[PDB]
Amino acid sequence: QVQLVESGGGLIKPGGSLRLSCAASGFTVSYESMGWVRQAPGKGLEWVSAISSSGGSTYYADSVKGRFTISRDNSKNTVYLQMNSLRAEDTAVYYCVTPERQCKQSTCYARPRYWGQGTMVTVSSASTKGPSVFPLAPSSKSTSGGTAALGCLVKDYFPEPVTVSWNSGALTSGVHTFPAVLQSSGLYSLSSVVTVPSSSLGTQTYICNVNHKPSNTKVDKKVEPK
Amino acid sequence: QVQLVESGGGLIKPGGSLRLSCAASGFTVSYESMGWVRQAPGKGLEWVSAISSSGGSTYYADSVKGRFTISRDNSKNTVYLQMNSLRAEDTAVYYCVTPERQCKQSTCYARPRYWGQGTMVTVSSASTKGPSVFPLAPSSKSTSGGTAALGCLVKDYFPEPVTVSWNSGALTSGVHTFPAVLQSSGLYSLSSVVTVPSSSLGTQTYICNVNHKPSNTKVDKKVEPK
Amino acid sequence: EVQLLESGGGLVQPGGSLRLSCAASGFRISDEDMGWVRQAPGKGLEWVSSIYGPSGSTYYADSVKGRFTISRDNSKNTLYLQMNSLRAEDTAVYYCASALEPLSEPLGFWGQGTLVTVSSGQPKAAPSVTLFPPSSEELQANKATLVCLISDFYPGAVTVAWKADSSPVKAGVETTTPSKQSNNKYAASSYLSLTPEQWKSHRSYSCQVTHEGSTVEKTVAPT
Amino acid sequence: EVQLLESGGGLVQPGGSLRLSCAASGFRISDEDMGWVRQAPGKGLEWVSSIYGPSGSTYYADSVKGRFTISRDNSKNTLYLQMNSLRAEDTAVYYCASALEPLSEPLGFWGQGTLVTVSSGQPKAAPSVTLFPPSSEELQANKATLVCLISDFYPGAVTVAWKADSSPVKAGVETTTPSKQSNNKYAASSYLSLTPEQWKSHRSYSCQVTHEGSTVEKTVAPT
Repeated sequence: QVQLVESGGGLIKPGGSLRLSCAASGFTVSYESMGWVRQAPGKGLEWVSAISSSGGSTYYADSVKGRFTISRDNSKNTVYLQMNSLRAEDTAVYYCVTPERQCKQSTCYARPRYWGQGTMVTVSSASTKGPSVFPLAPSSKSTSGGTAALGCLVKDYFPEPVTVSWNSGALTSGVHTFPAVLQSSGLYSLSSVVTVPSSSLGTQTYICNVNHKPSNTKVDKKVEPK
Repeated sequence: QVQLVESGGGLIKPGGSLRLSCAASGFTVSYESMGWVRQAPGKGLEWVSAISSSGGSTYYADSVKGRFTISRDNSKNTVYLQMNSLRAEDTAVYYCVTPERQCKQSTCYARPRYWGQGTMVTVSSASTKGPSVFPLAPSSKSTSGGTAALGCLVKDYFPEPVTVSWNSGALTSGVHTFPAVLQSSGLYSLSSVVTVPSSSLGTQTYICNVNHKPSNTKVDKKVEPK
Repeated sequence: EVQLLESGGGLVQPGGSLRLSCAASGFRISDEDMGWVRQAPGKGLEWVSSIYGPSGSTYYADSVKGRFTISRDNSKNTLYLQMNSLRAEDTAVYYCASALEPLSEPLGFWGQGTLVTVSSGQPKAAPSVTLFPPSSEELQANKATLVCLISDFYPGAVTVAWKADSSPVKAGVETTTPSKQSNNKYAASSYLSLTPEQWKSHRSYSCQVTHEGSTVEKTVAPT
Repeated sequence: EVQLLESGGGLVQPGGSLRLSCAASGFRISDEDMGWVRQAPGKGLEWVSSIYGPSGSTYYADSVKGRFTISRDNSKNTLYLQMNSLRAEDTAVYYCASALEPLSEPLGFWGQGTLVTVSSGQPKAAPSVTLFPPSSEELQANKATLVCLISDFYPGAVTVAWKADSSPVKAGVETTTPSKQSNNKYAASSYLSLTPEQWKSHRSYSCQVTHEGSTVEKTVAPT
């Protein structure tokens, strides 16, 4: 298990092109078969392409053929994955594993396995957009002890990041501003909850501060009971 | 075991191009992986290229990569093997076998196997040349019974065919004009022996008639004892 | 279609042991050279063990030889991976992987992948779950989103199930992968996109999250 | 380098049986799915049988099922093919073939291929061999060619070995594949290209042809 340096991910719109690569940094790789594995968010792993040691034999997955091209420059200890006409189905994290072959040999058993860090490829037709902030109101059930959780939903913004705070940073105890999710629209969305004493509910007023400077926009939005 | 029609062999000079193909004649092939096997004269079999069922994954042998290209039109039930920059190392008979995969399935076990007839690809830098006829003289040992075998060697002619006879077709009992051999010069060569009563040796005179009409040339050459 | 479903794995203190299972369906594990690969952030996918056909010859990474054991049970069609003397560096998501058969419909086949965690100072933790119905300001804006927020669970692995009334739901489900918190527990979100018609045409909606199999859930209704 | 050397095969009358052997070197026959393919003029290369890994599941062409048997002997590292109840259509050159491992140095591996002949009215036939030294007209023309002519042998399979004095020779050997004669026996030629220096610098040259292992040979010398 020896690491290769992986490069060439990033963001693009559908139909665009990106190139990934893995190279050896300061050493010479024992040339052998190489493959690329990707994992879409929330889904399992899948092989997208493989190339033989000499670089002459190439596999491609059916949802990938024609658009992708694997290659390698053994003089540079580098394998490439040229991706063209990218679609939203290609948004995933791509890895640089070496395949597991039918070995039958003491040379295929103890061959060095090479791995890449894993770069994110994002294919989105969206761009800069301010967020839509919705109040996640407290519930009908408020014990005069504590147990009062309110939040605010930050929907359909682009791109990362967004800074969330409560009452202009006054309130800080107990907030969980969750990581954002990418949805089928290409936009991001997250929410930020606090849990707060219920005796202050109705007397203390809570507003969450939701900055998206990529679009130069905040929202401070109340979370009052219905 | 079901036959495909194979086409596209023949002769060419080094650096040229030829295209082989196998198609289904009157039926639709259950699409699966396909490969090409060749056999150089006097040598064993070897795989030159393979292609997956969908046509997206292609193998190539190392002595073949870059110059050859396998492909398939499943709408036409046809697989192709485009061969470019042909060399003398490519002179062989090419077959259209289906590969034997790691099956693990009741579908890969009883899958229909497809075969091609086997076409000859000849890469020769030679062209029309008359033959050089050498006498294969009888031996020091002649029993007055029979046992006298003489012949004439037909060397370095191009191309096939050559017609051999003895004494202008007078002598016909016991002649074996062997099939021709292709050598590392690109030219053909064969020999034709008769075995003849030894009592006629020294009194009867034998000349073999060696026509190569492709070059418009015969030779009638004696086979006398030394 | 063939499938490889994984079971086993969990939380263990240094020195403990686990056994991962890989249920083979549609084929037998003996003719096919299976292997295990682990996934860790910044470590990519690294092969740790693989079995090579009937001869029983096995490959192990140098860091797991003498501790891990690959094995097949053909009477149960299962690939096993015994993991003894576990250390902190063994913490990763372990995937069941097969031989790669490159001329086939897909190339390789993968298991779902189960989390294996090895730590000492951190105990088990059940997740805190609160479910929010779509806000009135959002439903008045022509769209509806159910927000299920999960926090304070260890180890960092959960699976979320959404259910209209009682039938499981298919589409519009977006759940992030668990993320470490400040108290070194984990958090995760689960959103269910929804058009205002289906929200008002259903008696209830529920977000089932299970951590170590732990069905914790919440139910909301327009009423 | 791994190798697959074939033995067995020969001539048999309808109803007889044979066993072909495939000696595996550099690997074990169990992890690798081997098969047999037969070669006949106008019939190309057709797979007749193949064994699929430890499960012992086997494929047979419809024309050989119930007659042929594929088998592995791992204590001897040999792939066998028993061929019972042979018919005339079974006559072909049978090649030992392995699984195809397409990401490897070569793709597939082949045995040398032994001839299997099934006929009734034709008996065995040893070959007639006559060897001709280079003619004087040819040596005066700066080149030399030894001509070895083989005729009247059945079945149609021979292997020719050329020998300078006693050491086997490498280059300039051109031997045609056997061809059917008028009396339905077979004929073959073997030429040895030679520069006049080596012909006069050697005590003798010999052409060894073996049919059914049958060493028949001739020796010529410049003297």
